[PDB]
Amino acid sequence: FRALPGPSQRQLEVYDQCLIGAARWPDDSSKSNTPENRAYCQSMYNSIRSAGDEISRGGITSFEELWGRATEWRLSKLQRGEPLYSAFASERTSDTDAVTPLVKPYKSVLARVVDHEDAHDEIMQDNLFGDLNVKVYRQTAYLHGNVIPLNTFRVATDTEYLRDRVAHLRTELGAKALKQHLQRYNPDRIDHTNASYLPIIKDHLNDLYRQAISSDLSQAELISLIARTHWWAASAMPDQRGSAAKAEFAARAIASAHGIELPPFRNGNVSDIEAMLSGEEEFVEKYRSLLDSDC
Amino acid sequence: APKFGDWDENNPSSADGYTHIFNKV
Repeated sequence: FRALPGPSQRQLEVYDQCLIGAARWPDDSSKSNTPENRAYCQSMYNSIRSAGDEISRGGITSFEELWGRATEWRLSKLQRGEPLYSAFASERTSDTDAVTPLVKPYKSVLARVVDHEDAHDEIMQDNLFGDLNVKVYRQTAYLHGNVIPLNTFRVATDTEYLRDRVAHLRTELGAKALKQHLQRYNPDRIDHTNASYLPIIKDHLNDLYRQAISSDLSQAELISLIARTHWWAASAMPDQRGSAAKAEFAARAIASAHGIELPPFRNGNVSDIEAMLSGEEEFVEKYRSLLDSDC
Repeated sequence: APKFGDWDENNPSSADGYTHIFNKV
């Protein structure tokens, strides 16, 4: 292993440091301007560079180790006694499914699914609402010659029926039983990559990382490898909570090890969602455009 | 008709907006 240049001595302006790691939703970038979010982001920026220092010296030898450093950072930002600590600390296990309902703060994703060039029209058969027309984005990967289904987005299009039907269901089963159904089976939701695929994806991420810490790549090849690493890590969503932050941390740390000071993602571009809504090569090709490289 | 997602108004059973984990069926 050959030492890399390490983090750039020319740093992002403080305004930009305070957007590293931000979720700049197009319908609500107010959170990115709060003092607590600016401090979280600047902390991520500094910790990324500290990890890049170590990568550049050969002190972080695997992607798993880099992800652990990102996880340690993310856990350190939780409040003392946070009940979500275990979830932010833990990989998803193969006995479980993972679901994010497309409710706030994810409402901007609804139109991205409905309007997606690669969306499909499907019929979702739900035990409470019955048959629902859905727009579906089926994210997939191809590794070692085989397809791997990743994240699946669904948005239900018969909204008048849904409002009337959900009102109905609530009284019979109790807000309790309807809420149980909606946490897992909300008509608009992301069903995430099966955790059974994490061993193979983790191995691939380790291979990408070893490639990406080589001293012989061009800047173009490095940025593509960083984009690919980000895509696989965010789309795999390895942990129960915090995967998006950890994936961005890792991608930026790898860049910083090479002296690249990547700017914040643009307003309106939430990187993990952009990854989950794209195929791999599509994402690699658009990655630079997602970053706010304007002067 | 309501916008997408806007069928879920004033519902005490609305889902919370983050990733949840469940045992496989």
